[PDB]
Amino acid sequence: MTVKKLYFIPAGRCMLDHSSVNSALTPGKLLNLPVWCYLLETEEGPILVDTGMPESAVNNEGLFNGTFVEGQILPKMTEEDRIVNILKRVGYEPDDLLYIISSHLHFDHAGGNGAFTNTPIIVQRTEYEAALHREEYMKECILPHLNYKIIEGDYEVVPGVQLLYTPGHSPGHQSLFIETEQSGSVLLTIDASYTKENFEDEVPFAGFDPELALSSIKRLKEVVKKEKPIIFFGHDIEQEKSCRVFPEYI
Ligand SMILES: CCCCCCCCCC(=O)NCCCC(=O)O
Ligand SMILES: [Co+2]
Ligand SMILES: [Co+2]
Repeated sequence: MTVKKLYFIPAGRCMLDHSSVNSALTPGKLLNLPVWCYLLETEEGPILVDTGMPESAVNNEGLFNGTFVEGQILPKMTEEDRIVNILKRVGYEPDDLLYIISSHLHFDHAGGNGAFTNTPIIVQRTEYEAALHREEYMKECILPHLNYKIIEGDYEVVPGVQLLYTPGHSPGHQSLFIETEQSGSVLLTIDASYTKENFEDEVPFAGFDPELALSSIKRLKEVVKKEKPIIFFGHDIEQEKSCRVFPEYI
């Protein structure tokens, strides 16, 4: 069984210093990068991958002033980019969703999690546990009483939707391997590679544990050699130019 539709849904944007996409570069040039969520229409119901940025980021580029990352991360988010507004425009309310999948709990992926208080939120145990104490996590991304479905390692969500454990960028980061009716095998790296060159050329990028991130890339390359998927990266300005986005699907 395959997924019926895989939608790429723009969920606002974020400025990052360009040393975050290539650790070699000298800081000083910001890049206006895409923030994504993905909607999977399946036999069993709709599944949302990631939930955009938090409320506090709306009309607030200076959100991280006063923090260790001041000036080097600036969210670009309007009221329209709140995940409940995105969902409503597409045609859903939060309680319609079968599952939320959190690739990881960075603020541009889990900022909207609080809107889903009934839907199971599938997240790696190592990511959940890290978010409870590491300083790069926002309180909006680790709310205590949501319906977490904590998993450990690779996991089949529904037929055609596989989670691949890809730690390194964050301690419990996970990627998606999807089989769609229209396109066959699709690999969503999410932040296991911001860009094509992080993946193909193993250019280092921002992460918790870059050595681990490299071994997760190598693991994904083994999957790619076996399955030959089309591959989409997490924060790639170049690839964004040719991506099919909502209302188009793959
Ligand atoms: C509470 C103050 C710190 C919160 C932000 C720390 C950012 C590092 C981790 C992070 O959120 N990176 C986002 C860039 C794209 C991504 O990697 O998701
Ligand atoms: Co991230
Ligand atoms: Co990200």
